[PDB]
Amino acid sequence: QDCCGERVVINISGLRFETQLKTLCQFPETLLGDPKRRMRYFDPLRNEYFFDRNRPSFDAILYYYQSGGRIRRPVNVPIDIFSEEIRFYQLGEEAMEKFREDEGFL
Amino acid sequence: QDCCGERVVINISGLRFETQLKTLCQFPETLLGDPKRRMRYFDPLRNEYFFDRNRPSFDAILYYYQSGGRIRRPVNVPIDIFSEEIRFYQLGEEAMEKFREDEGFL
Amino acid sequence: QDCCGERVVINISGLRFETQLKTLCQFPETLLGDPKRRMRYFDPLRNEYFFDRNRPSFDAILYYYQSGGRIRRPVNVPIDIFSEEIRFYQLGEEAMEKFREDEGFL
Amino acid sequence: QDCCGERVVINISGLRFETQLKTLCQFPETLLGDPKRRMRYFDPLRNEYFFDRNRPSFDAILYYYQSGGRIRRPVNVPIDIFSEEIRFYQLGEEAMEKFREDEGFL
Amino acid sequence: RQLQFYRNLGKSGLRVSCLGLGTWVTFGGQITDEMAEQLMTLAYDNGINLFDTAEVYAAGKAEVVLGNIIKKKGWRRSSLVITTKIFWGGKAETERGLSRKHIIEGLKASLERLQLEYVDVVFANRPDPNTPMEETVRAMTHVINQGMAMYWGTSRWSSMEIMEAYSVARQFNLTPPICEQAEYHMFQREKVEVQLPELFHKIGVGAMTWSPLACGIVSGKYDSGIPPYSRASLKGYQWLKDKILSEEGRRQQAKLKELQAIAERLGCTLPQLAIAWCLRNEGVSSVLLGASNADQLMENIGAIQVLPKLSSSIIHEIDSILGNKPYS
Amino acid sequence: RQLQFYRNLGKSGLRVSCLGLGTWVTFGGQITDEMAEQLMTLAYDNGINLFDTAEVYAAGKAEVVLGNIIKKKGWRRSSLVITTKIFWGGKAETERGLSRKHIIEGLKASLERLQLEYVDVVFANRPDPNTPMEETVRAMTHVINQGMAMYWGTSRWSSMEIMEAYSVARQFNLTPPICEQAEYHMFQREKVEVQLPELFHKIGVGAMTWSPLACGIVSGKYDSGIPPYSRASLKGYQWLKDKILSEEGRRQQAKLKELQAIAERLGCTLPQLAIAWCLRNEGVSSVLLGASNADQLMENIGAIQVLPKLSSSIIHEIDSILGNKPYS
Amino acid sequence: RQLQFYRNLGKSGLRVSCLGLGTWVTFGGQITDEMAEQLMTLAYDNGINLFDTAEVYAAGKAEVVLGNIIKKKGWRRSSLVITTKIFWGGKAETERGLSRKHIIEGLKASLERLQLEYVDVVFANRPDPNTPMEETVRAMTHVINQGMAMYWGTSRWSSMEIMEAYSVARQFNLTPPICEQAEYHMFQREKVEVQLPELFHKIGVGAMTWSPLACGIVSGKYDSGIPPYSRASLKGYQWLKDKILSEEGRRQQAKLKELQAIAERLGCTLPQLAIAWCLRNEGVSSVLLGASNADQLMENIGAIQVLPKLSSSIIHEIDSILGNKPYS
Amino acid sequence: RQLQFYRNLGKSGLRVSCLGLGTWVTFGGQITDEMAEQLMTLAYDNGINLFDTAEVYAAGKAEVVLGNIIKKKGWRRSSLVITTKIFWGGKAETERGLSRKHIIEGLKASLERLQLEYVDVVFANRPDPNTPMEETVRAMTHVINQGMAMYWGTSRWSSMEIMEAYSVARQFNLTPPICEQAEYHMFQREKVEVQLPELFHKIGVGAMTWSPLACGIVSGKYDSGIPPYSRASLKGYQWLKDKILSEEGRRQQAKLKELQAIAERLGCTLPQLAIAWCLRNEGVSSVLLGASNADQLMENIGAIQVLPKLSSSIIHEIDSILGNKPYS
Ligand SMILES: NC(=O)c1ccc[n+]([C@@H]2O[C@H](COP(=O)([O-])OP(=O)(O)OC[C@H]3O[C@@H](n4cnc5c(N)ncnc54)[C@H](OP(=O)(O)O)[C@@H]3O)[C@@H](O)[C@H]2O)c1
Ligand SMILES: NC(=O)c1ccc[n+]([C@@H]2O[C@H](COP(=O)([O-])OP(=O)(O)OC[C@H]3O[C@@H](n4cnc5c(N)ncnc54)[C@H](OP(=O)(O)O)[C@@H]3O)[C@@H](O)[C@H]2O)c1
Ligand SMILES: NC(=O)c1ccc[n+]([C@@H]2O[C@H](COP(=O)([O-])OP(=O)(O)OC[C@H]3O[C@@H](n4cnc5c(N)ncnc54)[C@H](OP(=O)(O)O)[C@@H]3O)[C@@H](O)[C@H]2O)c1
Ligand SMILES: NC(=O)c1ccc[n+]([C@@H]2O[C@H](COP(=O)([O-])OP(=O)(O)OC[C@H]3O[C@@H](n4cnc5c(N)ncnc54)[C@H](OP(=O)(O)O)[C@@H]3O)[C@@H](O)[C@H]2O)c1
Repeated sequence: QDCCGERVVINISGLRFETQLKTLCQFPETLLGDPKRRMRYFDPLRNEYFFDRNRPSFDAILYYYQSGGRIRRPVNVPIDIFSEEIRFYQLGEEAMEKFREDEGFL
Repeated sequence: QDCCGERVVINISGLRFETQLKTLCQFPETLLGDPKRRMRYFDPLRNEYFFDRNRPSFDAILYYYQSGGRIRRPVNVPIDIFSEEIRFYQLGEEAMEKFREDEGFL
Repeated sequence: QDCCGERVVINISGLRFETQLKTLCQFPETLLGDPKRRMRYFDPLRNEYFFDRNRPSFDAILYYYQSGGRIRRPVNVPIDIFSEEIRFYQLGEEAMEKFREDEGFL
Repeated sequence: QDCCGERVVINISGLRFETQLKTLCQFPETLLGDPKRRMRYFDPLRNEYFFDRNRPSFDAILYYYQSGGRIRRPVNVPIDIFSEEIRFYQLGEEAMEKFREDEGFL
Repeated sequence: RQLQFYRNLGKSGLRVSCLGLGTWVTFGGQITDEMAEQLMTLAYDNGINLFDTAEVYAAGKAEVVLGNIIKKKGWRRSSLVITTKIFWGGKAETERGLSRKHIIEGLKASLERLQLEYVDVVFANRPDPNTPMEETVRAMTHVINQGMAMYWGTSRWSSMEIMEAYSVARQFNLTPPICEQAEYHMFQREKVEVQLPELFHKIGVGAMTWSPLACGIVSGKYDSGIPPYSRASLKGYQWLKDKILSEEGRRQQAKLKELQAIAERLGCTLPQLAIAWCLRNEGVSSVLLGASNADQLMENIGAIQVLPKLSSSIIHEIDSILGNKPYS
Repeated sequence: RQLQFYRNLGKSGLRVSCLGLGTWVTFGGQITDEMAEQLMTLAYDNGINLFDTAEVYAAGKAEVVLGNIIKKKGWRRSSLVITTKIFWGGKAETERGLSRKHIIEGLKASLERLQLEYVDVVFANRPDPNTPMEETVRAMTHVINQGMAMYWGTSRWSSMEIMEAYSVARQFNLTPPICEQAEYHMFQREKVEVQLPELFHKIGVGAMTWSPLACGIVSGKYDSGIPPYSRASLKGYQWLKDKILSEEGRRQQAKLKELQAIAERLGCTLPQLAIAWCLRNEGVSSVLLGASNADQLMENIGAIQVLPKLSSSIIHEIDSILGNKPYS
Repeated sequence: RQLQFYRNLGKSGLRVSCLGLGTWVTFGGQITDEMAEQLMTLAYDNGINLFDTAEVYAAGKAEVVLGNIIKKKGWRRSSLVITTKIFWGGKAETERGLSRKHIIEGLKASLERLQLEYVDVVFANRPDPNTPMEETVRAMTHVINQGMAMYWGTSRWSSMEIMEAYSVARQFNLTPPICEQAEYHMFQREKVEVQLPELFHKIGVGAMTWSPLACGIVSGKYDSGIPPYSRASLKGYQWLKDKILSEEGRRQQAKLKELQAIAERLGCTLPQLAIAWCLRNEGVSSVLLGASNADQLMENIGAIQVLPKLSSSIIHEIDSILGNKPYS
Repeated sequence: RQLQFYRNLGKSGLRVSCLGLGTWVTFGGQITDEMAEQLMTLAYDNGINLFDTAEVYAAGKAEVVLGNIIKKKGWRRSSLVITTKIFWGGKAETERGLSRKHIIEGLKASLERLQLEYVDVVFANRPDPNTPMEETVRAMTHVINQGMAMYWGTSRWSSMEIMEAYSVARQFNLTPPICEQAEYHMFQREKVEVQLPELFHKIGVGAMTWSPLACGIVSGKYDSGIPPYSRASLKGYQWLKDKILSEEGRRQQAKLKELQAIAERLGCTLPQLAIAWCLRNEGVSSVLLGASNADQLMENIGAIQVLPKLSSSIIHEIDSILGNKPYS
């Protein structure tokens, strides 16, 4: 559980993101923070994780990890698409609560 | 018609998109869903399909396939450019009807 | 002056654009449409043209060639930066007139 | 201190930017303009500098160097994130003063 | 327009005649060495430059006699195209498959038996489920870069496996294959006609068909029964005899009598029409033949004269008599 | 289901038996050359094709006698799998490590002593902190591309070093390793059971375990004391004798008596149960054995009959007696 | 400033003299071996290090005599630049073109005839429409990496084909060409002056021109008629005689008389002015000469003294007399 | 802590002693072969494994005598590190520079003179403005991949050229250099101290310094005048004598007298202090020595005892006396 120094490449429909492993293992209860859940998306020929999903949401998903827990919806993406992305990436219940608090109506 | 597991790279003026073949073959009546129509855009030296077309529209075109049929115009792109892109990629008549219903005036 | 079939890669500060040569040679009076003017930006080790310039303007610059002559400023870019880009890429005087007509005040 | 002709690749979480060295050495008092400060971010296996930081701010950070000193916040990025990026990249105090003058309230 | 009329093998720069000679059951087995030398001299004097063998044929004796004839007659190496196939090499566990070890050792043993320095094309004889595709493509690229071969191709693969080999080669900057050997005659029409033209138009992989006479069935000699000194009367070939003597063989013999009437109307023999029917489309580059004596080879070469006489009406009449055209 | 039952080494196309013979203390040292030839003939006649040696074992005399037996008996090279390990090569400073110079020179000297042209797998015997990983992967790719080896693997590396070697190979378009040699018996269970299956499921790296009987401890011969002509009575092995005679060895002997009661209930001997216990999971590809005479090897081969008798209740009873199962 | 004044061949590191000696009609044909040895000794003693031949010239006899002279005189290999050209190799179908098989076999046969280990530059003699460009660039990169050549170039290609070869080489990380051989004299001015400087400024491909005297027309010997023992009087050269005797040749002879008046005013001969006119720009690296006897070669070497006397007024006067300057 | 104390050459896996022996003016020139054998035996018996030569030193006679001594004494090749330098190879135009042709031919001629199969490091002796960097890096990668060398480095290059070579190697997936040879003594301090540590911390390029005694100036023998049988009294060395006899040499002799007083206080000789001063920082990997007889070499080896006695106060006192410390 050191998570030290190794770099991880995440491919979202051809758009590539890079980070360190200690950034991802700050939240071990999520899909990307747990090694047992993300192992079915590994591509051995290219050394990356591949997701066939929506592209403008993963900048906010990665900034949730890089800022220590801040949820901020992009202006282009609607409510239901971003809610489905939060439900897929398994960020928890307090991330949904912060999303509903930041979005007003909740 | 299995369309199983093989990955397809689509190059739109230097911007690269990746998906699976079973995502594209859900709609066999379109340009990308039919093997006879998209075969004239294949590049054998690079193993990709190349289109010399408009770049910010193909995110919405790919999300039409990935969401099961939802049409949503990007905020930056005007009406006539996106209508010409829908006419080129041969999404049908019900996609045009959903576009006119979502855009108001229709 | 055939300009047939050969592909051209243009690199704008690390962001890569691809097109065909017959798209560029529709306007032979510009910087990219004339072989004598663009030859000082060629990189022989990488087979591309390199410009150390502003990145969100070249989508509109490329769509000027791909749409047959339509000028449309991006929403993010201000007036003076886009005017300097039009002056650098040598699109002419009627492109400036269409820009001033589309922008209102002219 | 010639800084002549050599190209520099900067990688911001998988998004790649290229520039010349004489563009960066116009401001020797910053992080990227000084060789002693940026040397701890060099990657020798890939010949680039890597930062695990926020992606939509570095277009404005690079345009600060390319335009000779103009600060312009992107429309998507909030105030505090862009202020933290200006504080990290060590642009000085007059860049903060121009940011507060352009943003109104200062 | 088949033999001494040359065309590219796929989309590569290698040019072959459209008739070749095969080194199956005859060479080292059924016929003698002098008859084999007579057949090779008769094939070479008519412009055929393509000869095909394998390491499993009579445990290497076909390769031994093929290397003896070339060294005896003194032909130049630059005027010949020699191919070999590698899957089965011995009784041990490590002497079969498509791993790196067996590909290198089998090609070295085949080149030692043939008394040659290199072959032109090396084929994988059948697909291997126990090996990754990347190891196979890297081993084929290795033996091409060492100078032991010039090209490589596949045999009895499906379209998904050929496309996977192409995509692995494009991913890791390796060498893609150029050819595929498939079975094609008048009663086996599916794969060559419905699956291979898509691969030829997409990635430029040609076809080199084998068994044009269905081991002698379409030649029309088994109508009365089983004649002596045929392939069905040999030991170890009970399956062909059971295929001929069954109830499907009688319907095949009746259709062969009608096709013999058509070929007699055209002015030729039934094996010439059956060989020239396989070359009527541009997706087939070459046809590999087999022959037991010199009269059979001199008759089989004569399909060149009957190839330009195949109009669309005769092809429609043949498809009406046969009745097994696949649906696109 | 171990010897003369073949399986892939990792996810590669190389197929090995699951029992091999090792060239440690016996060969060139403890036993004579005629006994070594008798052991190799007895192993080869039962279907074992895997033989493993190193350049440090008796300063190359094990490689010399192993190359003498193969050349005397006239076996085919394509039916054997030979491995070597390279870290220690001499007394000078430049004759140890994992640099390019020592890898090339050590593999050339080992191939000259073995009288061979190539080996099948070449192992790095231990990790090197003084060399970059890129130099090691480039030197291994170089000796594979020159034809001196077919595959390469690691030994006594951790998971981070194996993953770093894989990522360097994928970055620079080089060749990744295929295997790892780890120690595994009934009193050493941690690494093979908790760290290696993640690597096998992720990047396809198999395991080839060594010392299944803990240098003779689990065989049950040291209960009374130290018998003559054993490994503990040899010169230079005081550490094994001090391990046996200590207070932990008495508890190990009591647990070995209970396991001997279980193995006597099952109908076999204790070394057969101890060898077949290592092969109960699919992550282990092969087990390397050691033997001093032919009776020990003929007893050790007989674990094939007791491998299918291991149900879940017997495994739970063995884990209850041992009491050292690692926590996942 | 041409011979014993050295310059780079294109933008590569190879330095050549700007006069070379060619191995066409004379060597192995028109002249004897002793005259060929005398010509090569006279060229080598004046500082010429560039010698050019081909595999089609007198069916290899030019390469045989060129390899005999070098081995007889004992010159060092590191002080010579030897080039060969490969398109035509025999009468068979597989012995011509630019495929992988013919490139490897033709270069091996040329090196065997020349008694050498390698050449310096290997040229493709003409373009091939039946082969893909990727196969040609991969075969040229293969023979460079095996040590049979150092560089490669093209001959009689257009600019689109050279740019396609460059882009394929940059795409697949292969080796681009360095040179192009084009025809250039006073009545053939289009390609070298209007198409090649763009390629030289863009991708750094130099030019090595051939036939500076138009097979002896610009030398001024055919004004009265056809003298005996000339190239036009030889068998197999009726086309040159029909070109000389036609109505265009009379206008060429009148313009040659005016140019002879200019060259007599300058203090030299007409072949010296015609050779030195080709080297007046920096885009041409070398000029290949031809000679039948030693007096012709000693006269042709003397253009070095008349090269610095070409001012802009004399060039404008020559362009006014000739009247065929291409428009940019 | 210099000789028989080993350290890595840069960040590579090659380990060298920090004293080496150089094959300049003495070998093949000033001294005999028996004295050269005595010097090499005395260096090898004390743990020095690094020996350095070049192809320009006495036209190859230094390489000839260095290859004779190694073959006579029977030392193992794996315990020695041999380096060569290549820029000047002959009188012709094509026998100098850093093109592909001269690199391959010069390394083959050097290996033929040395009677070896490979060298360890091959150096480029000076930069070449007439060759592109990509051709140089591709030729060095070619001779490493063919087995004629293990590593390569530069000599007398600037930092921009070394960084350009690194970036070209990273762009085209080639091999970067590992070392740089620079001049470094007490009166030449700029480059090693202000330019090379940035390259060592960034891309891991070490330094191997030469001339630690300024061809005998810092040794303190020229205070009275020019003694007989010195390097300044030899023919062809008037420049060193004019440097010694000028007005700067008197100030250098006065500073050498003060440094001799310091070294006599420390308990040693002035050449031992001058050699051990070059090794006080970690950016220098090795120092190459020169010696005319065995007493000089036995004195020069004794700097190992005076290396740990250099505290910061003595270094500050030496910098105060010298007065030429560069500013960072
Ligand atoms: N890729 C693969 O895996 C594969 C597999 C099998 C074969 N092949 C290739 O296929 C090639 C062709 O072999 P094939 O024998 O199957 O082709 P074939 O032409 O269909 O077989 C014809 C057989 O019938 C007989 N025959 C030939 N001409 C005749 C004629 N005018 N009249 C009467 N009988 C005639 C011959 O001997 P009989 O009279 O004694 O019958 C001959 O053996 C082989 O050489 C081999 O290289 C490849
Ligand atoms: N990767 C590495 O670094 C590494 C390190 C070490 C070894 N290895 C490999 O491991 C392989 C196995 O060597 P090993 O000797 O340690 O394995 P082992 O099977 O655990 O050792 C068994 C020892 O006990 C004795 N023995 C064997 N069967 C017996 C039986 N039925 N009854 C009583 N005694 C028996 C034998 O001689 P005695 O009776 O005289 O005791 C034998 O030496 C070696 O060949 C080597 O290749 C690899
Ligand atoms: N890249 C290609 O495909 C290609 C094709 C053709 C040639 N080349 C090269 O071009 C090179 C040059 O060959 P070339 O003969 O055509 O060049 P050339 O110099 O134009 O031919 C001159 C001819 O005229 C005669 N001559 C030479 N000097 C003379 C002088 N002072 N006075 C009177 N006559 C003189 C000579 O013999 P005569 O007096 O008997 O006429 C000579 O054969 C050849 O060696 C070949 O390597 C290349
Ligand atoms: N990279 C390059 O381009 C380059 C260029 C030049 C040299 N090098 C290398 O540098 C290495 C060192 O050569 P170097 O001679 O210049 O080094 P050096 O040690 O500075 O030269 C010392 C000279 O002074 C004399 N000497 C040595 N020890 C002495 C002592 N205790 N007392 C009095 N005199 C002593 C010796 O002969 P004398 O008494 O007769 O003077 C010796 O020739 C050479 O071997 C060569 O490989 C490299």
